[PDB]
Formats: sequence, structure tokens, C-alpha cells
Amino acid sequence: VTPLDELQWKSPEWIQVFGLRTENVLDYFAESPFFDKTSNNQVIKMQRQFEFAYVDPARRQILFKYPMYMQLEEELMKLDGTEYVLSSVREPDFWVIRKQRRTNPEIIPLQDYYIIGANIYQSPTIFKIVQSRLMSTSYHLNSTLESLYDLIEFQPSQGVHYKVPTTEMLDKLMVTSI
Amino acid sequence: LVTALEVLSLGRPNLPTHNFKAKVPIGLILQRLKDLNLTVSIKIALMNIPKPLNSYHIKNGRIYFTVPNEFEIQLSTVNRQSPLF
Amino acid sequence: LEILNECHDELKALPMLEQVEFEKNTILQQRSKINSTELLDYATKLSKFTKIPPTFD
Amino acid sequence: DRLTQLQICLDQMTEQFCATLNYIDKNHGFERLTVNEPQMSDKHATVVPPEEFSNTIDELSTDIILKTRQINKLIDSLPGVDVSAEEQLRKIDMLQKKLVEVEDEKIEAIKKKEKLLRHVDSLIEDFVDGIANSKK
Amino acid sequence: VSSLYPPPPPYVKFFTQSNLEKLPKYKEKEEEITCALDYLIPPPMPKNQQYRAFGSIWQVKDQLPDLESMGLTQLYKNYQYKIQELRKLLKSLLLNYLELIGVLSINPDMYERKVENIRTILVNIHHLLNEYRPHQSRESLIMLLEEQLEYKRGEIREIEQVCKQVHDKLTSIQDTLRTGS
Amino acid sequence: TGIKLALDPNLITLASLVSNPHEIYGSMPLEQLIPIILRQRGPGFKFVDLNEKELQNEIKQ
Amino acid sequence: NPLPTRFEVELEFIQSLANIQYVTYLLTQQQIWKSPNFKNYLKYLEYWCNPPYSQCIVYPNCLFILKLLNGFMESAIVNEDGLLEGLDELPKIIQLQGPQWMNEMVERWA
Repeated sequence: VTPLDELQWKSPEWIQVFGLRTENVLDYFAESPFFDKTSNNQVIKMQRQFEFAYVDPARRQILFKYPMYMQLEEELMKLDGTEYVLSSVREPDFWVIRKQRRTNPEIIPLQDYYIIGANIYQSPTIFKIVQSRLMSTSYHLNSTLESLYDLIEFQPSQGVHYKVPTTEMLDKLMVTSI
Repeated sequence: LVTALEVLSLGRPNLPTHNFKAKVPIGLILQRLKDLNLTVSIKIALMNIPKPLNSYHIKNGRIYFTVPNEFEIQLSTVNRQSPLF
Repeated sequence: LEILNECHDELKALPMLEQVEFEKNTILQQRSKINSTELLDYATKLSKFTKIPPTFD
Repeated sequence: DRLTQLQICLDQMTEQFCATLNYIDKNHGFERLTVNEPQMSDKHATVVPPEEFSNTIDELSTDIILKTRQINKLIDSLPGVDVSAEEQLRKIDMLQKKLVEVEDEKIEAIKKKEKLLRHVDSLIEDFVDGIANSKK
Repeated sequence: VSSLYPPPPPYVKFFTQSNLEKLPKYKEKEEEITCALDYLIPPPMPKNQQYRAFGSIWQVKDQLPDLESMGLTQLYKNYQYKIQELRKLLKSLLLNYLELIGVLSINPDMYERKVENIRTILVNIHHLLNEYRPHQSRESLIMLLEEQLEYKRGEIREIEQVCKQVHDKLTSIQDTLRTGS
Repeated sequence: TGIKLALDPNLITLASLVSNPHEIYGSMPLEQLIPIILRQRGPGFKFVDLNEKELQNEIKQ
Repeated sequence: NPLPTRFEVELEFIQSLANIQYVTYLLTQQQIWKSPNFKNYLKYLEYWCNPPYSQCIVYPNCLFILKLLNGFMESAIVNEDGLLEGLDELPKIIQLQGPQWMNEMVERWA
């Protein structure tokens, strides 16, 4: 089984049909396995089918630039619980969408997801990143150690050392002739 | 037409190849050794020669300056205007 | 001596006999592999693919 | 490449139609049907002087006519208009036969060149060994 | 939630060392598959001469489709007739643009038929160019052969002028040897 | 069907793909050609070990 | 709705070799380069080199990649365990020179 924090996801059928821009990152992300079906975003999507505090200036810029996300925030303030909100955008192609729990507003964040060229990645934990790198380092170091110890021969007459695999007068000629 | 000719000639379009998918002609080696004999012989004509060094053997891409029962030193030049090596 | 040296190497800077015979053999080997109508059909197949359409920006 | 330039010229010339319609729709003004009726305008409309408006209309029309001239000349200079495919193939086979013939001409030209090569080889080697024996 | 790319074809499971070693004795003796070694033989060309790839229809020998076959109007159809028809189509396009400007200048509510006429004039122009495209391709092949011939004859000329320079420089050393004799 | 075509595939571009062993080696000067000669003749091969007799009875093979 | 044909499936697979993100995906799976089945399949797919099969090749850089990948197959050795030796450094080559190869063929496009 491949865990969710370790895969890159894209839907190029969705890219060919709809095309990804800033206005459809959230329902593009809704087709990803990263998206939770029990989320407030999806349930208010079903409902619609049927100045302010509590946000950083990075999200203020996104809200004041894009009106549909102010509509989304105004509809999400009525509910409490899990949601996905779009935090940082670089036009034309970079996004960050964060899992977020909201209580009435007191907001704590959760795992994030960054979008680079319609290719969605889940933000891994920095422990997991450095831990995988140190697993690779430890494995390669252990292989180096074992292959080096295979080259070690011990003798009592000397110290421990490496296993052995199985004309002086020309300068005087030079200095005498020249 | 360029891609059509590449594919219908080699079975492949012409792209840079870094791995296996040259060869120096031995007749060209023989010809270059003959003209290298001609090059050392066309070079030594313009230079004066020492009297004990008049024995020179002219074969095999180079010149054999020999002094009998003493030594035999072999030298090559690359072109007309470069000194011997 | 030096003017015939110059004459010799400016004549020698020309392609060689085995080289031009290998070129002739390659040209005659293209005869069996290359067909004109198959060439034109394959090239007009590849016309819309192997290059940028020179109409867009 | 010539048909490529023709297709480019048609696309650009239809885009010239589009751009001319764009300018004449967006950058027009207001005029008097009668002198009695009031005249007014806003900040949201690009009011332009009528004389340079007519000048830009005239230069847009000259650009359209000039592009039509290049398209017409390019159609006139399209490569190959009177020969049919039978004459094309009758050119193709004589061109390959002349290519083989001139490659054979290169074979005997290089044979003459190699004759001259070994001739001057023998000349210069006789010269150098003779003068070396004379100088020795 | 599956993989991004399709796997290799299941035919890969048939290509073993035993199958390869039994293939040449099989060669000595849309298909009717009789054994496992039939997948080791390259398949024939399509009998219908149309094959499907990447969600599209392809033909082994493609042909330029017609306006009637694609559901549009072809006005008019040894290429001098097509070149004069191209000139006539260009002049008709310019006249249709002028008429469109007139219709927009008096009543922009019958513009639909004029835009349709410009649309069909333009596709007729483009289809005439596409009909001329094999002729221009064959001209390009002729130009390729002619440029190869030009390079060949240029090599002939430069080789022979080097040779004649050798002849007249040898004549020059002969003349100065006669003078110094 | 049609007619075959005789072409020089080394040059297709207007004013390589077939590896001609003489066009890539004969035309260039000798000074950077000799190392290629030695490396093609052998690993660790020196200029001394050449011989016209060796080439003459090797080309007959 | 007809079933797929061997010609069309093999055409799509051989042409997918031009997509060298796809052959990176293929040659980053340990069960593919180790299997001699893929070696024998890529040797078999050399019928796309010759006409009339080569006429249907829309993306001929796939044929280029096919010859490049079959360059390692005569240096391949299969053992009694099924490990195709000499193939451990091919994924290294593909992942190292993938961006370079696709950049070069994009330059050939331009």
C-alpha cells in the first residue's frame, strides 16, 4: 500500500476537459484522494447544488483578489469543522490548500497540499523528510562499512591493516651531464 | 523530409547518442603513416645534419637518427612548421 | 621545396578515394531502402507532429 | 515554407480584419445628427480627434490592402503551378540518375586527384632524398 | 486511485527464453491464434487499413477529406486552375469583408450570413492550400535533390580547381627550372 | 507503387546520420588525430609499436 | 465496440517509448528490468523499425528510444534465479539523462 503523504496526483482528463486555473483548484482537488468526502466544502457544495479577523494577510490578499473565495469563506463561517482553504497562490501555476478546522472564530490548521502545474502533492512532515534521508544515509554507510571490513586482514606481527592484493641514479646523471 | 529520410534510412531519427545502440580506418592509418614518413623527410631536408648523425633510417611514422654501436633515437614531427618531438 | 610542400598539403586537404567510394556505396544503398511515394506519405504524416505548427506564437 | 508563409499571411490578414473591427468599435466618437441636439460624452469612452481617427482608418485600410498584395504576390510565386505529378516524377527519376552520375564523376575526379597526389609524392620524395644525399 | 501510467501489454508474458528457442522451428513450419508462439510473430497490417491509437482514428494511407464529406460547402474544386481559384477566393474574401462592413454600418442584425460566408470562403482557401500541399511537398523533395546536386557539383568544381592549381603551379616550377637551367 | 530514390543521407539540411569513418578523421589535422589512432589501435598503445608491414598484412585479413 | 488488436496495442506501447517519463516509470519498477520478458519484448518490437510498420509511427523518437534501450539488451545476461544482470545501472542512466534527452528532442522539435 502507498501512503497518501508520498504520492503525486493529477487528473489530466480533468485538465483536458475543464482546465486548471485559480478558480477551480478546490474542485480539482476534490477529485484527489487527499480530499475528504466528509468535508464542509463538499457538503456546502451539495447545499448550493440543492474588516474581519482570524485570517493572515496572505489569505487576505487571496480573498480580496478572488470573489468566489470570499463567498466560500462567508458560507464556511456558518459551519464548524473540517474544510479546505486556499492559502497562497502564484499565478498562473502554483497553489497551497490547507486542511483546517474552524470553531466559533478559532481556527487551528492541519496538513497542507501544494499544487505545482496541476500536480498535487501532500506536504510531508519535516521529520519524515529528514528521517527518510537519514535512512538512506544509514543504509549506504552500513554498506560502505561492510564492504570496507571485507578488505581488512589482521596480523599479530603488525597492526590490523589492509589485505594485500595478489633508476635512482638518473637525477645524478642529469646533474653531472648538465 | 528530414525526419522521413532519417526514419526510412536508419530506422531512427537522428538524435544525439551518448550510450551504445567509433572506428578509425586502418587504410587511413597506413596512408597517414606514409605521409608522416614524407613529413619527417620533408622536414629534415631543410635542416643541416651533423656529420656523425648522417645515418638516419626513414620508416614507420618517424626518423631513426642512429650512431652505430652508440645509440638510436627516434623522432616525429606533426607538420612542417612545428619542431620535432 | 616549401612551395611543393604547400601544394602537397592543399591537395591533401581534399576527400579521399575510399571516402568517396563509401559515399557512393551509401547513396546506392539508399536506393533499396528509400521509396519516393512511401517517403512522401510518411513525411506528410509527420508534418503535423514533428515540428511546431508555425501559426501559433 | 512558401505555403507556410501563405497560411501565416491569411491568418494575420483575417486578424487584421478582427483588429480593424476592434478599433472601429472601441475608438469611435459622437457626432451631430442635427445642430440643435445636445452633445456630451463620459470618461468611459475613448474620445478621439476625428481627423486622426480618419487617418488611422485610412492606414488600417492600407495595411489590409498591402497584406492582400503580399498574399497575391505569394500565390503568384507559389513553387510549381503548371507541372503535374507525372512531370514531377519524370523530374524525380532524372534527378536521382544525375545524382548517381555526378557521384561517379566525383569518383573519377578523385581518381585523378589521387594520381596527382602520388605523382607529387614521388616528386618531392625524390627531391628530398636526392638533395639529402648531395648534402651528406 | 490507481497508477498514472498504463502497464506494458500482457503480451510481455509470452516472451520467454523457451518461447524464443521454439520460435524458429515454428517459423520453419486480427489473427487466428493457434498457439502461444503466434504472439512472437509481428502482427499484420490492419485489414480495414484503419487503426485506433490514443483515442483517435488513423489510416495506413491517409487522404485529404472533402468539404462535402465533412459537412461543409466546397465552392469549386495542372494546378493552375487551383491557383486562379485561390486568387478568386482571396478577392471574394476581400469583397465579403467589405460587404460585412457595409452590413455592420447600416444594420448589424443580418451579420450572421456574412460571417458564415467569410467562414466558408476561409475554409475553402485553407482546403485549397491543403490540396496544394502534396504538390509543394514534392517540390520540396525536388529542391532537396537539386541542392544535393548543387553541393555535389560544387565539390566537383573545387576539387578540379585544386587539381588545376596543382597543374599550373607545376607548370610554374617547370618554367622557372627551364629559366634556371 | 512508385520509384525508388537514391540520396546522400549525410547531408539533408539546406544551406552525419550515416557514420562515414573517413569524413570524420581524414579532414581534421593530425595533432589531435594521433591520440584517437593510438586509443583505437589499443589500450596503452604507444606510437612506437606501429608498423607499415603490420598494417599491410593486417588489411589483407 | 471491438476488442483491441495486437497491432494497435503494440503500436501504442512502442510509441509510448517517446514519452520518457513513461519509460522512467517503467524502468523504476524492479520487476520490469529484472524480467527477461521485457528484454525479449523490446527486442521483438524491432519490427517497427522496418516498413510498412514504420509508416504508422507517428512519434519516431519512440523508435530512437527503442533502439537506445535495446542497446543494453545484448549486454544483458539472465541467470538461473531470473535476475537480468547488467541492468542495475540502466535506471540510473534513465533517471540521470531523462530531462537531457527530452530537452534535446524538444530542441529537435524547434
